[PDB]
Amino acid sequence: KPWYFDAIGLTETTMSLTDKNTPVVVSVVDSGVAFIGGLSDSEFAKFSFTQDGSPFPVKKSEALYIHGTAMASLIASRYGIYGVYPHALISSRRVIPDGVQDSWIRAIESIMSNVFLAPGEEKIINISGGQKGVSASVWTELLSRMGRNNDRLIVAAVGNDGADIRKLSAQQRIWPAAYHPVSSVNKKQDPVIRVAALAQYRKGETPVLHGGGITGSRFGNNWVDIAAPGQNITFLRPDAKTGTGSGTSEATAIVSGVLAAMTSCNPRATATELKRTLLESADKYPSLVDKVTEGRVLNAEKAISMFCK
Repeated sequence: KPWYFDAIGLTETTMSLTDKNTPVVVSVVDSGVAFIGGLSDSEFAKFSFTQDGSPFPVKKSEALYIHGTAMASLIASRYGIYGVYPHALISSRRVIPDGVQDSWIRAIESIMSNVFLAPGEEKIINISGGQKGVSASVWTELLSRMGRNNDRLIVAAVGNDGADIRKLSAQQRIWPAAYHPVSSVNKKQDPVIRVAALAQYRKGETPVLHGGGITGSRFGNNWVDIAAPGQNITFLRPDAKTGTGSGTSEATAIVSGVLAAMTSCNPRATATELKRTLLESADKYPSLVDKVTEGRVLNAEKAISMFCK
């Protein structure tokens, strides 16, 4: 399939361990999703948190026209693009462009208050981007509460431009990745998984973070939980053709697909257990410790095997 399948151990036997009979819906909190091509049969729901009231992506910007569809395709596309977990469905929550204020937060609050979601429906929440220029008070209240609930996970891109997150000011850091709990309890229940982007590699090769002043991965020990494939990534566009991108948006989508695959095996598992198994099962590279907490690199074979076994 794409290069990153073999690189992360997303093999046939790995996928055989998942339960396709258990519905898993990944939340895509983004610019809206076009359920076309390989995503034709992927829709669970779609929501608007934008000022136009529309759940569909708009042409205001080319990047924003395509972005939600791209991410959804990386998680779940059934043909054309090879989704990480093609059995998954997608719940699109459009928050950009022209979001209502705190649209990102409204999107998440909407999940959190919905008791009619079955276990495995919007348990894994993909945020391939987020809010900067953040009184991170509304975010911090919401995330610590979700942490206490111990039911859902937010997979959050650390952002692009290659900056060291430790040296950025609060206004430049991307939320919810910028959530930085300091109490023992809030760290232990932290529901955010912060994802950095790796350059192309083959299994056996030592990964490095994708670099560059434009699409290069942001980085920093204690501000990044895991790194995942994030270079030379092919994705779906709303007009049904493909594009190729690099960065943390793509890397985040891939991690969400792996978590989706795991959840199929026990959708009633705690957020803490899912997060722990993902992180514990990650390959640890001493060369990456400055860039990523414990030098963690996504290993889907081990994550899925451990959780599903």
